[PDB]
Amino acid sequence: EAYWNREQEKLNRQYNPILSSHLNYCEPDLRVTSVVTGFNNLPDRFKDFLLYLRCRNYSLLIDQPDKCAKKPFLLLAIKSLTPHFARRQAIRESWGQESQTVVRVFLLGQTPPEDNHPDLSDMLKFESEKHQDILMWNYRDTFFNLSLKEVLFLRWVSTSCPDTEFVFKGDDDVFVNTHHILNYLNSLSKTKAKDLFIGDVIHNAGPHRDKKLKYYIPEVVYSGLYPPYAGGGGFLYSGHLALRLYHITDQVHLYPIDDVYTGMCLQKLGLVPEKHKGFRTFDIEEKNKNNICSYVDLMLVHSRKPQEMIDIWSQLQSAHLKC
Amino acid sequence: EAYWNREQEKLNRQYNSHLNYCEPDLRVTSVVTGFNNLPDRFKDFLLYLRCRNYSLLIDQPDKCAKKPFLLLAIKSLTPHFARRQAIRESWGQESQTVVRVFLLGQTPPEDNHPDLSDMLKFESEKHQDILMWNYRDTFFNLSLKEVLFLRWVSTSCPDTEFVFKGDDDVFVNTHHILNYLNSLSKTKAKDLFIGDVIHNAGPHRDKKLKYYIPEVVYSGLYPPYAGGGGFLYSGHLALRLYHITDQVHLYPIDDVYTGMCLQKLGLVPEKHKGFRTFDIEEKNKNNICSYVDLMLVHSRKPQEMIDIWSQLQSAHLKC
Ligand SMILES: *[C@@H]1O[C@H](CO)[C@@H](O[C@@H]2O[C@H](CO)[C@@H](O)[C@H](O)[C@H]2NC(C)=O)[C@H](O)[C@H]1NC(C)=O
Ligand SMILES: *[C@@H]1O[C@H](CO)[C@@H](O[C@@H]2O[C@H](CO)[C@@H](O)[C@H](O)[C@H]2NC(C)=O)[C@H](O)[C@H]1NC(C)=O
Ligand SMILES: *[C@@H]1O[C@H](CO)[C@@H](O[C@@H]2O[C@H](CO)[C@@H](O)[C@H](O)[C@H]2NC(C)=O)[C@H](O)[C@H]1NC(C)=O
Ligand SMILES: *[C@@H]1O[C@H](CO)[C@@H](O[C@@H]2O[C@H](CO)[C@@H](O)[C@H](O)[C@H]2NC(C)=O)[C@H](O)[C@H]1NC(C)=O
Ligand SMILES: C[C@H](NC(=O)c1ccc2[nH]c(=O)n([C@H](C)C(C)(C)C)c2c1)c1ccc(Br)cn1
Ligand SMILES: C[C@H](NC(=O)c1ccc2[nH]c(=O)n([C@H](C)C(C)(C)C)c2c1)c1ccc(Br)cn1
Repeated sequence: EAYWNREQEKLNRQYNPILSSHLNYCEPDLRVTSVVTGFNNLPDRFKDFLLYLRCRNYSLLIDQPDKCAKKPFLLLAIKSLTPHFARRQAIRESWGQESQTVVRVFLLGQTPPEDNHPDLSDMLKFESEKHQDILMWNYRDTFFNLSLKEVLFLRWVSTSCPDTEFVFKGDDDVFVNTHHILNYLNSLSKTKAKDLFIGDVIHNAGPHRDKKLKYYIPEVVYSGLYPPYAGGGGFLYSGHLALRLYHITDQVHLYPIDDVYTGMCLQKLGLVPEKHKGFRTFDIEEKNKNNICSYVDLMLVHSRKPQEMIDIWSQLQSAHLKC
Repeated sequence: EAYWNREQEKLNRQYNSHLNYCEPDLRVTSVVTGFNNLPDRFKDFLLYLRCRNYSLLIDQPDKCAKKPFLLLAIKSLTPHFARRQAIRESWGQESQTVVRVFLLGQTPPEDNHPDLSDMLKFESEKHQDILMWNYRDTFFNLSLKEVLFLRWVSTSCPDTEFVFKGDDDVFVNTHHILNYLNSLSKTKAKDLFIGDVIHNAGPHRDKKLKYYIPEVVYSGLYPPYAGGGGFLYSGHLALRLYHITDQVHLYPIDDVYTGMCLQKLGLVPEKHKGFRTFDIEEKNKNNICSYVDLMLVHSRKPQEMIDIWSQLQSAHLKC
């Protein structure tokens, strides 16, 4: 009934013999206009999504292929948009500092002028030259194309960083305690460090049908419920699981919600994402965030301004005293 | 009883070193009842109220060589590269001459801001429209941004017929601006000050509101003042405005401060139809022709500014 479910099951047939072009088809799949009931009255983001669902062979316009010239213990992969210079620089100065080696990339798509974005291209290459932590692909960086950002990143991992022990993918408006990250990565059996995937996992969740919510998905697009999935701003996982994640992506259609898509891929691998206390997608204790020790035990809080990130990191450096 | 009113009436005595006294006025900790429980922005504002002699770190003094018809002065903060660029590309295009300045203070590292200095340098060189002074660009220091701007107008752009000062997140129909500037009797082009004037307004006493002003600090009601992200006025009135700044104590709300200067010159700000401080026809903003007659709309994102300007360019053929 729902278009995505019907297309995914068609994909399931060709990958699963016991049930007996979606990857590089980059002209509009016009059949959607006649097969999706109500196509021309959907929001534009749904139209472009359905029209170009079967295109994912996009290329890197800016790469740092040497970012992993030393087997990293932690790859920091931060989603960002072109104009977010303040968010990126505060991460660079605070928790996203490179260092058990820690390495940092920012994952960007394109904000092109035909879509009326301001031309910030020359300041980005200037930023890319100085800091050399910018990965940009040649696809339109939009809300419903974030599954592309995830698949293209996992491809980059498998091509240019397959060694990294662990990976963190997150937003550029979240504070993460990377010191307490490296400490969690070591209360870690060499067994659990194999299939690691933790975040704020949401279960039994379903698509929102309110036309005016941001995570709205109409019934002509998706039916049923969502798999378990770690949402809310960032998750942590092992590199071994990242390589397996990339190779399964070909067997799952892109979904407009990037975190739901990552859960759909994990479930296809036979995995359940592990919830964790320290993933505070909904901020910290009753507006009492001005004590630094509440940040010493968590892994990330959402959300923080650039100024806030630097100040928290600055105070965290002395928190081994005051606590 | 209110600290600002008492100090201003004291100022309303000398005119019948309140501008360069840049050490912490400790007397406010004794006279302001409840000083040490006020929010930090009030403590800082009251401590340094009599300090306003700040200097330009970045200037474009050759900006006004050619007698400009309209000076576009846009308040901005250091991290707002996208907002400024979209303005450059759209309604803030230079061109009856139009010139552009962005007005910035400092977002220094001591206050935990990211270091964006080298990119602001890179940006200033390539676009030469950044005016930066050496004061902390904070909310309650915005009256400082205005006074320092008028000082720059006096020192470096005294010729310009008219000036527009506004926020970096408003859309401004510049073509329709230059059209109000024609239905202008050469009398009105002298004392012009138009905007979304608000009368009978008063301080908000709610401690959690953003324009909250406690009783210990200000009592009474505000003068008429143009608010809401932009106003338009003549250069002749700009130079008279700067000269009177020396005779009004800075106020934590910049728009209110400009009205207090207006009233002391015996002027009432001229409310105008086209200053859409609270947007347009609830949600039917999807028609370019609602933008043909207005002067500005608050608020719009960088993408929305470029896209409206782009459609406006052919709105003479379609509305
Ligand atoms: C992804 O793969 C498709 C298919 O290989 C590419 O589409 C080609 O586009 C060129 C450009 O005009 C056409 O001449 C070819 O006919 C297309 N390919 C085929 C096999 O028909 C596409 O360019 C690739 N990359 C992207 C970013 O879409
Ligand atoms: C996801 O990104 C792709 C690539 O940037 C978008 O596809 C382009 O869409 C435009 C129309 O907006 C077409 O004219 C181009 O031919 C498409 N390019 C390719 C390579 O397919 C797509 O629209 C984006 N999807 C969403 C939902 O934003
Ligand atoms: C405003 O002007 C006063 C007076 O010129 C400045 O005060 C001087 O500051 C320097 C630098 O710290 C001192 O060495 C002098 O002794 C000060 N003189 C007096 C009379 O106090 C003040 O610094 C200026 N403010 C700003 C922001 O530039
Ligand atoms: C307005 O800007 C001035 C200048 O940046 C601020 O004054 C400084 O405040 C710091 C912190 O208290 C002092 O250490 C400096 O000595 C002050 N400098 C001068 C020249 O006075 C002032 O705090 C700002 N006001 C507000 C309300 O933010
Ligand atoms: C205006 C808003 N845009 C996004 O949400 C968006 C778009 C592209 C992005 N590329 C990317 O990396 N991110 C990350 C999440 C962050 C952390 C960098 C922000 C992106 C977010 C929106 C769009 C549609 C709807 Br409906 C409702 N709101
Ligand atoms: C976080 C927020 N900051 C501001 O509102 C602010 C500060 C300095 C500014 N310098 C300047 O030009 N602007 C223009 C208006 C714009 C158009 C650039 C935004 C400034 C705004 C805030 C909210 C509530 C409280 Br209480 C205190 N602060």
